[PDB]
Parts: sequence; C-alpha cells; structure tokens
Amino acid sequence: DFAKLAAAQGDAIDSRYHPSAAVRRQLNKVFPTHWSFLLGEIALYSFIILLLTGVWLTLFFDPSMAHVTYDGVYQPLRGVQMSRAYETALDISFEVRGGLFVRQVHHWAALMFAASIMVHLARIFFTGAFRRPREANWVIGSLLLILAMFEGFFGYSLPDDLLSGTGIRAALSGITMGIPVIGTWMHWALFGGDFPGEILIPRLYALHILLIPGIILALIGAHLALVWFQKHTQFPGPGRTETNVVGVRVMPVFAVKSGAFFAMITGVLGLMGGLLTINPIWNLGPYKPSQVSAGSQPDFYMMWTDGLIRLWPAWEFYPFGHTIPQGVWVAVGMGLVFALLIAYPFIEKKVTGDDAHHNLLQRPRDVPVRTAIGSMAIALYLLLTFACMNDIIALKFHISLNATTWIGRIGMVVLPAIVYFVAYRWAISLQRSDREVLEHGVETGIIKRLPHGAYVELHQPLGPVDEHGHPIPLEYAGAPLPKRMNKLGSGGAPGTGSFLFPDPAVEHEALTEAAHASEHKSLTALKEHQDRIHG
Amino acid sequence: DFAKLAAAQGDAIDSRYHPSAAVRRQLNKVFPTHWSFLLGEIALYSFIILLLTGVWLTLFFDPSMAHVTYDGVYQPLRGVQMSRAYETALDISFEVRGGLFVRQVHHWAALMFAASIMVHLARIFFTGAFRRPREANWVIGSLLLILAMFEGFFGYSLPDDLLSGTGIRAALSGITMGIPVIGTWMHWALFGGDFPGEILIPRLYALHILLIPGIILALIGAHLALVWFQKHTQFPGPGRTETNVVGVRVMPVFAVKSGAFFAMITGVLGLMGGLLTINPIWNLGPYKPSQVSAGSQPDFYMMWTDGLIRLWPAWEFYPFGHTIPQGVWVAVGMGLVFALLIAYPFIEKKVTGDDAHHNLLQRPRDVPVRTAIGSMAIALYLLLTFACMNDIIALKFHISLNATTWIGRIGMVVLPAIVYFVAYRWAISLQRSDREVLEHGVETGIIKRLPHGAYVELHQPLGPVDEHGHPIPLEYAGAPLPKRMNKLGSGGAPGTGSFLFPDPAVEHEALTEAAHASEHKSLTALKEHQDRIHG
Ligand SMILES: CC(C)=CCC/C(C)=C/CC/C(C)=C/CC/C(C)=C/CC/C(C)=C/CC/C(C)=C/CC/C(C)=C/CC/C(C)=C/CC/C(C)=C/CC1=C(C)C(=O)c2ccccc2C1=O
Ligand SMILES: CC(C)=CCC/C(C)=C/CC/C(C)=C/CC/C(C)=C/CC/C(C)=C\CC/C(C)=C/CC/C(C)=C/CC/C(C)=C/CC/C(C)=C/CC1=C(C)C(=O)c2ccccc2C1=O
Ligand SMILES: CC(C)=CCC/C(C)=C\CC/C(C)=C/CC/C(C)=C/CC/C(C)=C/CC/C(C)=C/CC/C(C)=C/CC/C(C)=C/CC/C(C)=C\CC1=C(C)C(=O)c2ccccc2C1=O
Ligand SMILES: CCCCCCCC/C=C\CCCCCCCC(=O)OC[C@H](COP(=O)(O)OCCN)OC(=O)CCCCCCCCCCCCCCC
Ligand code: HEM
Ligand code: HEM
Repeated sequence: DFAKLAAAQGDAIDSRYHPSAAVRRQLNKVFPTHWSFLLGEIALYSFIILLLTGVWLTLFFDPSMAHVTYDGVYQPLRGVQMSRAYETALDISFEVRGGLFVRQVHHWAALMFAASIMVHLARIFFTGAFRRPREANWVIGSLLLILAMFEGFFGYSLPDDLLSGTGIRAALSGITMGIPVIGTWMHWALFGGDFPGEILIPRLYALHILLIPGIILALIGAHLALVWFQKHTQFPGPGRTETNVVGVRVMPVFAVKSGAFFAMITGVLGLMGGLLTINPIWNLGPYKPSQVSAGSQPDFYMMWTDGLIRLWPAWEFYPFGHTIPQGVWVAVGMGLVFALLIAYPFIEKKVTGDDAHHNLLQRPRDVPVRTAIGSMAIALYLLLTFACMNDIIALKFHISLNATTWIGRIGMVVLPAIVYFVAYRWAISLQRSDREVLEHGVETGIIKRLPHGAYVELHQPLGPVDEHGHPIPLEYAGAPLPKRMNKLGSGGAPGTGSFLFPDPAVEHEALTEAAHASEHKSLTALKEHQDRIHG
Repeated sequence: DFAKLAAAQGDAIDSRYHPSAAVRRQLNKVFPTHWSFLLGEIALYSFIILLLTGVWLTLFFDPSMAHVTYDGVYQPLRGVQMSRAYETALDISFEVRGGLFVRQVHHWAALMFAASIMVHLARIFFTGAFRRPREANWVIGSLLLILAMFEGFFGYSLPDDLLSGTGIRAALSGITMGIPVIGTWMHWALFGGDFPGEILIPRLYALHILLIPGIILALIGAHLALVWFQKHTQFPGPGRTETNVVGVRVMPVFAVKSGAFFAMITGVLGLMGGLLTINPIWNLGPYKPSQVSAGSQPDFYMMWTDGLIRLWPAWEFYPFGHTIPQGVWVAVGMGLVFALLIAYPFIEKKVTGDDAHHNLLQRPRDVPVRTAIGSMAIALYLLLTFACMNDIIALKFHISLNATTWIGRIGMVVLPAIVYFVAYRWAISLQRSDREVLEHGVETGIIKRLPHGAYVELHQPLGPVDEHGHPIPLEYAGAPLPKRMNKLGSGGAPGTGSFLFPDPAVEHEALTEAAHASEHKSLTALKEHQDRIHG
C-alpha cells in the first residue's frame, strides 16, 4: 500500500517537524520558463558531475613529486623517471577499469563548467540581471568564475605532465617571480623553495580537492539561495511586471524539467568522455625542465591569460638595480580584468544613474551601450584566446607565427573597437526592426493591387486596425515581436495522425479543436491577468 | 559616522533583499540556558578548530608511500627509509614554523571532538532528548559520532608511522581480511592489493580531508538545522512547559555567550597543543612491518574497539575447508554496537510504548531503567577502553598482563551488571531524596526543643505551611530541588566593597537592595507566567 505508506510518512514528518508551510512555499515558488535561464543550471550540473567524478579520481590519485620508474603496463613509458602523481594518473588511465573514462568525463565536465559559467555570465550581463537587487549575486558569481578558472588550472596541473608542467612553470613560477616587491617571496612561499619544490603538487591537490571546491560550494550555495529568495528575474511579457513572477511552479513542471535537463547534461558529458579524447597525458611524458612541446597551451578558460602573455609587447622596466619583467604587465592586466568584472554593476550604476529596483530583464538590443561593451569584451577575450592558440593556428592554417602574433597585438586594440561599433549599431537596428514591426505589422507575401500595378507586401497588423487599412501602431513593451507569420496563427495544422499513416478524422478534429481551445484559453488567461494588473 | 553607515547598510540589505522578518525570527529565537546544552557546542567548536588546522596541515602534508631517505633536520632519523607521508609529517613538526604546534592542536582538537561528542551523547541519552521528536536527530548524530571515530582513525593513521601503521595493520587489514564471504575482497579493494599497497595513504588522505569531513559537515548542518527549527528541548521548571522555550534570545545574550564559549574552547585547545605533547611521530619511527612497540594503542575513541579485540576469547570457527578468524567476532560486535546506538530511540519507544511528542527533558534519576542502561553501557565502554590500555596499566600499575586481560574478560559481563544494578538503585534513591525534600523541606542545623531534650533538624519548608509546624507536601514536578539553604536566600550577602577594602555604606545598600529587587522581579515574573499558563 504505497499510498498508505506515503500518507503515514507525511504525517510522521509533519508531526516530528512542521515543514508543511515551508514545503508548500518551495513547491509553489514560480520560476520563469525562459531557456536562457537554464544556462546557470548547466554550470551547476557540470559542477555536480565534477564533484562526483573527482571523488572517484581522488580514490586512485597520489599527489607527489617522489621520483619513480613507471614499471606499469604502458610500454612507451617504461623505466622513465616520473613523479608519483604522473604514475598514478597513468594508473588511473590504464590500470583501473574505467579510470580513463572517469578522468576524461571529469576534464570534460571541467571544460563544460567553465564554458557554461561564461555563457551564464554573458546571459546575465547582456540581460541586465545584475542591477539593483542582484549586484551582490553578480559579485559572488564573478568570484565563482575566477575560482573555477584557477581550480581548472590546478586540476589539469595535478597530474605532473609535460604540458601542464611547462604551463605551470610559465604562468605560476614566472609571473610570480616577476611581481616587483614580493614576487620572489610569493614564489618561495607557494613552492616552498625553487620552482620544482617537492610540495607543489601536494599543495595543489589540497587546494583543488578540498579548499577551492569548498569555497566554490559555499559560494554556489549562496548563489542559489539568493536566486531562490530574490525571486528569479524575467523578461518583459504579457502578464510579467516588476512585482510578479510568471512561469511554472517548482513541483509539477520546473522540478521535472530541471531534473531531466540535469540527466541530459550528464549524458552529453558522458558521451564526450567516451567519444572525445581529453588530455591524453600518456602521450605527454613526465614533466622535465628540459623537455618541451610546440603546443604548450592551457585549457580554454586560461587561454585568454596565456594569450595576454603572448601578445603583450615585451615591455620591461629596470629601476635602480632592479627589474620589472613582462610578467608583471600580465599580472596587472588580470587584476584589472577581474576588478572590472567584479565591479561592473557598480560601475554601470555610477555611469548611468540607475538605482531603481529592477526585476524585468532588458533585451540586449534594448540596452545598446551595454550590449556593445559586452560584445567588445567578448571580442577581446576571443582575440586573446586565439592568440594563445596562435601557435596551432599558424601551424594548421598557414599563417606566419609572427603574423599571428602581430595580428593579435593590433587587433586587441582594433577588433574591440570594430566590434563595439558594429554591436552598438546592430542593437539600434534591431530596435528599429522591432519598431517597424510595431508600426506596420508582420511581413508576408506580395500582392499586386487590382486597379493599378502597385505591389504591397500584405502585412499583418499586431494590434487594432484603424478604420482604413493602416493599423494603429502599438507601444513597445520590452518583449520580442513575432516577425514571421510562421510563429503566429498561420500554417500550423498538419494532419495529426502519425509520420507514416493518418488517424481517424473524428480523432484529428477532436484533437485539433482541443488544442485550439487550450491555446486560446492560455492567451485569454494571460490577457485577463495583464488587464487586471492595471485595469 | 558608524551609526549612519550601519543604518545605510541595513537599508541597503533590506532593499536588495527583504530579510527583516527572518532575521528578527532568528534574533528572537529563545534558547534554554542550561550548561549541559553547551556540550554539543563544544563538539561543534572543536570541529571548527579541526577544519582550520586541517587546512594548514594539508598545505604541508604529502600523502604517499614513495620511499625516501629523510635527509632532513631531525638527526635521530637520518638516512632511514621512510614514506613521503612520514617525511612530510616530520617536516611539519620540525622544518615548518609552528607546524608542530598546529599538528598538536589538530590532534588535541580531534580528541576533544570525540570526547565532547561522547559527552553530548551521554547528555541527550540520559535526559531523553531523542524520543518522539529529535529521534532522527539522534540517528544522524550517531552516524556523526561513527564518522568522527573513523575520521580520527584515518587522521592519526595519515602520517605513516610505526604506531599508527601497526594499528592499521591490526584493524584495517586483519579485521577486513578475516570477514568470511568477502573479507579478502574488501581488503584488496581498500588497499589496492596486499596490505602495504602503494595507495592506502593517498586513499585515506582523500577520505580524511574531503570525503568523510564533507559528510560530517553536511550532517552537522542537518543536525544544527534540526536543533534550530525543532526548538531546543528544556528541563522541567517554573515557567517551562512542553509548548514553550524558556531561556534567552539569540541576539543579546545567547550569541555573545556562545562566541565567548567558542573562544574559551579554542583557548583550551591551544593551551593543550602547546603545553602537552601529542603523537610524537619523530619518536615513533617510520612504519616497517618488522618493527613494533609495546603500547600499540589507538586513540581513546577507537580504544574500545581495540579492547574488544583484546578481550574476546580467541574463538575461531573452521567450516568446510575455510576459516572464520576472531576478527569477525569484533567486527560483528562493532556492527551490533553501532546498530543499537543508532536504533535506541526506536527500541526504547517499542519497549516502553511512549510515542508522545516530548519537549520537556526528564532528569536521569526520573528514568531509572534508562539511566541504568546508560550507566551499564558506559561501564562496558570504560572496561573496553581500559582493556585496550591493559598493557600500560599492567606495566605501571603492577598487575600481571594475563590478570588484566582476564579482569577485562570477566568484567565485561560482570561490571555492566553491577553498574546497572547500582545505577538503577542510585536513581531510585535520588528520587526518594527528592520526595523527602518535597515532603519535609530542606535540612538545616539541629535545635534542642525547650521543654524536653528532643532534637529536631529545624527544616525549612519549600511550600505553604500547614496551620501547625509540618508543611503541606508538594508534588514532584520533574525539576531539581534545593537541598541546601546555602543555595536559597540564606547567608548570601557579603560586604560588596572589594576583596581588600570596603565600599561606602550607601553604595553597598543601594547595590544589595537593587539586587534583591531584581531577584524578586525575576521570581515574580516566572511565577506569574507559570500561573497564566496553568490558569
Ligand atoms: C590572434 C589571431 C586571431 C591571429 C590571426 C590568426 C587567425 C585565426 C587567422 C584566421 C584563420 C583562418 C580563418 C584561415 C583561413 C584562411 C583565411 C584567413 C581566409 C580569409 C578569412 C575570411 C574573412 C573568410 C571569409 C569567410 C569566413 C568567415 C571564413 C572562416 C573560415 C573558418 C576557419 C571558420 C572557423 C573558424 C576556426 C575554427 C578557426 C581556427 C580556430 C581554432 C582555434 C581551431 C582549433 C582546432 C585545431 C587547430 C585542430 O587542429 C583540430 C583538429 C581536430 C579536431 C578539432 C580541431 C580544433 O578545434
Ligand atoms: C554510552 C551510552 C550513554 C549508551 C546508551 C545505551 C546504548 C544506546 C548503547 C548502544 C551500543 C552499546 C552496545 C554500547 C556499550 C559500549 C559502548 C558505549 C560502545 C560505544 C562506545 C562509544 C562510541 C561511545 C560511548 C561514549 C560515552 C558516553 C562515554 C562516557 C563519557 C562521559 C559522559 C564521561 C563523564 C564526563 C566527564 C566529566 C569526564 C572526565 C572524567 C573522566 C576522566 C572519566 C573517565 C574516562 C573516560 C570516560 C574515557 O573515555 C577515557 C579514555 C581514555 C583514557 C582515559 C579515560 C577516562 O579516564
Ligand atoms: C600557529 C597557528 C597556525 C596557530 C593558529 C591555529 C589554527 C590553525 C587555527 C585556530 C586560529 C583561530 C582563527 C582561532 C579563533 C577561532 C574563532 C573564530 C574564535 C571565535 C571566538 C571569539 C574570538 C569570540 C570573541 C568574544 C565575542 C565578542 C563573542 C561574541 C561575537 C562572536 C565572535 C560570535 C560568534 C558566534 C559563533 C560561534 C558562530 C558559529 C557559527 C556556526 C558554525 C554555527 C552557529 C550555531 C551555534 C554556535 C550553536 O551553538 C547552535 C546550537 C543549536 C542549533 C544551532 C546552532 C548554530 O547554528
Ligand atoms: C550495554 C547494554 C547493551 C546495550 C543496551 C541498549 C539496547 C536497548 C536496551 C534494552 C532493550 C531490552 C528492554 C527490555 C525488554 C522488555 C521485554 C518484555 O518482557 O516486554 C515488556 C515490554 C513492556 O510492556 P508493558 O506493557 O509495560 O508490560 C510490563 C510487563 N512487565 O513489552 C513491550 O512492549 C516490548 C516487547 C519487545 C521489546 C523488544 C526490545 C528489543 C528489540 C531488539 C533490539 C536488541 C536488544 C538488545 C538487548 C541488549
Ligand atoms: C569544482 C570544479 C572542478 C574543476 C573545474 C576541476 C578541473 C579538473 C581538471 C580539468 C582536471 C584534469 C583531469 C585530467 O587531466 O584528466 C582535474 C583533475 C583532478 N580533479 Fe578536479 N576539478 C574540479 C573539482 C574537483 C573535485 C571536487 C575533486 C575531488 C572531489 C577533484 C579531483 C581531481 C583529481 C584527483 C584530479 C587528478 C586526476 C588526474 O590527474 O587524472 N576535482 N580537475
Ligand atoms: C572532522 C574531524 C577530524 C578529525 C577527528 C581529525 C583528526 C585527525 C587526527 C587525530 C590527526 C593526527 C594528527 C597528528 O597525528 O599529528 C589528523 C591529521 C590530519 N588531518 Fe584531520 N581530522 C579531522 C578533520 C580534518 C580536516 C577537515 C582536514 C582538512 C581540512 C584534516 C586534515 C588533516 C591532515 C592533512 C592531517 C595530517 C597531519 C599530520 O600527518 O600530522 N583533518 N586528523
């Protein structure tokens, strides 16, 4: 009697505790059903998969520089001195059932985590979800992005590899020693000595499996709690206002679709871990200061920092008996990048004057200057990433390596400007298109007038039509406009039988008019609620 | 202008979010001011100290069996083959400033964590803080205690050491490998092969810094949330009923005293980390299977398991072509111990029959059978703990080792029974003392009656006095009774000047009169609230 068991368990729960009101509030919480609001969930799900795979990895990983000869199964690396970290990474890859798959899905989850964090940041920035109520949310999310970047750095640096080791040597060691007053001291504190200090990988292992994941988990908890209680913002729409949330309740629909989305994201990541090879360390010999490779790139989320290193033009200053190497330039650049990213909402409000409580998102077209600035920043980030990749770009796409370096150097001040101008004008022209639709109706096929030979596109008005043909223009309300009669009530009733065979006409008619009734009922309910809010 | 800044920040917080109601609820939440209710806070604070010191230790610890010759600073161990775990533990002790102190306070915090969990368990069990509500809280607390035990077990085993490695070889290897159907399979899957498998310490490091502490943190969060929202139970008292919480609000008093208690607990832990030596791994040479000491004990929380191993009388079974070693006996004993501890509230409710929602604790004397059972269990635990120490007990206190072993063997069935009987009768006699105090008043000095030589103790009634001398007996109300006029308004007003010199008579009179007025006001407030509730 599962129904009786459920009832008895509910009564016992509500007697021991009293979660009825709280649970009802959680279940009844309404979440907007916009697709772009799942971008953060992608990052959350990738993070969960990262935790689950990282536990498995830590069950088999040994962090240490203790030198050992492999003497494993992988023949191409036998008798070669390597760190125990590399040896156990190879053991995970080869000598544990499914360890290669687990580590590959872990790395793919890391890449998807960074990518989805970037996409979510783009969504919120361009939609203006950081304004008065949620600047703190933006700030903690920026800290979260920085932590994710650096944890991925430490994660692919954990198995001491040739690629990851040379990346560490460059970024960490060089840029740390570069810092003027405390650079060498920071280097010695972090590595416990010179660069190959025998505590580096244990320290990174701790930072990567316990410390940084703990901070990220706490910050994700704060992030999700803030989103939960500062009810999720929404785009302007029929019944959507600054003081309501139009969407679906948590329990019946949102919970089911979020769980299913998590399942599908897990499936995508597992499929990638299977079919796509990620970081094949066995091809990469154990780290040695002398051995190198041509590629020498970090993961894509640090590729922009590496590209900054490459592109910045070797400007070194030599104060009285001292040196200020080119690494400090990039250190300051990264500092500026993070500072501006964290402080943008406050910069935005200082610049514009907006101190209003904003609960309705802005369309990126509707906010041109911010959209232009975001496009400019994305262009700069892409230029830096492809500059880091300039080695492989030059190799495959036959471009001189010097040519790619200087393309990056010039474009990091030219391409941002071009993209800013283009994005600003593009946003304004999207606004112009929206107003054209508002004032003339949707466009359709052309018709030749009866008496004379005029051609008229035979538009379709979206609002009340004047006594004559031309309609009364509507007022823009911040919501997208249907520019195709495709997406309106036109040409949308295929035979509802099946792909290969029809259904009885009675069934088809019943279904089609039932759907018509349901959709017009939804439209009428939204219209009535909209009229009720002010009217 | 700190006041202006605070007001502006409060307005900003209440504009960005709306936490006024929730924050007021948290601040107004009332917590009983009983000392025994700080026992859980001791464990919580020790856990926090453990986390803070563990982060520092992970910054310097390298988990690996990779053999290395020390070549460090500690001369008595130079050129000796040791694992990287032992080498880096020695480095923490010697070649890192304050590292010895940090690891010592970490281990002392672990010991206090276990001890305070045990004391909190005693408090809740004896006061009945688990029945009907909070039974799941007790269950998760039992899981938490088990996790803490094994967490400390992996912790002091983390630096590969002679003592701790011998303890691992005994328990983790022998007990695991003796289990009949899957013993060797569990052993090989935990150790990645034979006992000295090259992954044991890395696996324990993962389990001990991330996995088990993560679960402990999650369960502590659940525990504290349950205590918070299932308002803390309280002892019977003047104004205390099953439907109210008499105490002090969170903000002014409870928060400050809890923070001060945290400060004092961490001060005790730091003082002991300094002044008392814990786990001198430098004295305890590196683990070698051929070497061993005579002590060979685990920390006091696993000492009862070790004592069970020692005392159990070498009963082995040999089925058809198989062996069932004595390790399975102790394994099943531990399983039974944990199962009974976890399932006691449900066992108690099944036995007695009480499923009523209990919010008022019951004094351990008021429940003779349960206090008797708890005393019996504590006696058995102490017997096992001292059996584990029988080696040093025999060495120092001159008692033959066989005599100590057999004293433990006989006592573990005799001592629990003796302690059960004694505790049962002691509880009933405490009840009898309470009743005699209720019906005769408190005792005082003796007086010789005027006409005849009668001697009468000259009691002092606690309630209304009959027309004649003897008082109207009161009814027991589940709350402690004052058995000394000492603790009542009798001889308690010393000159309020100072230790060395007096104060002016006017000031002393003002102070004492104000104090007496405050006592009257408090007692009258309690009395009036009690009357209002029960009338
Ligand atoms: C710092 C910086 C950006 C310096 C400049 C270097 C650079 C990126 C130059 C452009 C590269 C191109 C497009 C070369 C083709 C020749 C060329 C320049 C033609 C004119 C360009 C132009 C305006 C054309 C008009 C039409 C048009 C837009 C054509 C674009 C054609 C292309 C290539 C579109 C896709 C863009 C693309 C993928 C560029 C390469 C970028 C990267 C990082 C590829 C990474 C990558 C590599 C390198 C693999 O080898 C590989 C092997 C197996 C599986 C996966 C991959 C993989 O993902
Ligand atoms: C223990 C209890 C209340 C049980 C309830 C009944 C029940 C549900 C039993 C279920 C399971 C079974 C089979 C239990 C029997 C054996 C048993 C308890 C096994 C599990 C052991 C375990 C994980 C926890 C038991 C914890 C417990 C409550 C211990 C007593 C601790 C308390 C409250 C002591 C009094 C507080 C106080 C002021 C202490 C300081 C004074 C001193 C020094 C007391 C004596 C003392 C103690 C207590 C040491 O632990 C110790 C350890 C190492 C060296 C020396 C000593 C020592 O001298
Ligand atoms: C060589 C070397 C490395 C040396 C250092 C050693 C090392 C590695 C680490 C230790 C170093 C440190 C940082 C030590 C200090 C630790 C620390 C934070 C101490 C704080 C205590 C302190 C300084 C008090 C000052 C006096 C004062 C004005 C106190 C009032 C204001 C304060 C501080 C209030 C704090 C309140 C407090 C304890 C909050 C804890 C937060 C948590 C985790 C839970 C809150 C909480 C509590 C506390 C409950 O009791 C409770 C009971 C029932 C249900 C729920 C709860 C609940 O949720
Ligand atoms: C260190 C020490 C070891 C650790 C100690 C902790 C373990 C729990 C402690 C004790 C359990 C045994 C209690 C005593 C059980 C009483 C037996 C009885 O005869 O039943 C009478 C009851 C009163 O009913 P009544 O209407 O008040 O009538 C008055 C009649 N004269 O009946 C009932 O409801 C209940 C009947 C069935 C009870 C079954 C309880 C045990 C369940 C299995 C769990 C394992 C138990 C392990 C035992 C160590
Ligand atoms: C939270 C975000 C995280 C990110 C972005 C991340 C990223 C990465 C990446 C990219 C790798 C390289 C894997 C490879 O080269 O095969 C890695 C390795 C590793 N990760 Fe993480 N990780 C995260 C969380 C965790 C957690 C929570 C744990 C532990 C529970 C963990 C444990 C490990 C271990 C042990 C390795 C080394 C395994 C190997 O070398 O193959 N990671 N991490
Ligand atoms: C949760 C309860 C915990 C308990 C009961 C506990 C217990 C212990 C004990 C007794 C030791 C032995 C120290 C020594 O012999 O000097 C130890 C070592 C260690 N603990 Fe924990 N610990 C806990 C949590 C943690 C946490 C959260 C971390 C990391 C943040 C951590 C990290 C370490 C490290 C790295 C060592 C090795 C230190 C050494 O070898 O000297 N522990 N632990």
